[PDB]
Amino acid sequence: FEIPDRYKKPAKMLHEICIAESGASEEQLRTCLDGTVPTAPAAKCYIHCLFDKIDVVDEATGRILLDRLLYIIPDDVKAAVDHLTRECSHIVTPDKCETAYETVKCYFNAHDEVIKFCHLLVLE
Ligand SMILES: CC(C)c1ccc(/N=N/c2ccc(O)cc2)cc1
Repeated sequence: FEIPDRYKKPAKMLHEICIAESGASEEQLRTCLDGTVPTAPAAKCYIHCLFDKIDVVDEATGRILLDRLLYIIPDDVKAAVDHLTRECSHIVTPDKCETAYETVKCYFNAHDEVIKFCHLLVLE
């Protein structure tokens, strides 16, 4: 329901590093506030960067392994993670930015308590 305030600082840092790396503008990313995953190429590569920085990208295929966080996390995220990994961890495309885009698109439709991450990264 509300992401602990302690995740804000690293997410803001993650957001700034990934904007610089992908070349995505804040204007492009803001579309997630309406519950729609941004479709711009730089915005798709921003999503890939986020997952790459938290080391959840299968370094070889581009596959998102949201299960990996279950080791680096102190709170009740198991049921929320296990559902997203059940519904969305099959997504693989020849483009890492496209795989990251399609996976988040699946996350948003699946168990979207949870555009709250768009709020976490994009505006607070
Ligand atoms: C498109 C951008 C701005 C974006 C939108 C939502 C995001 N959500 N990241 C999550 C990662 C793991 C979870 O269990 C839940 C959410 C990440 C990036």
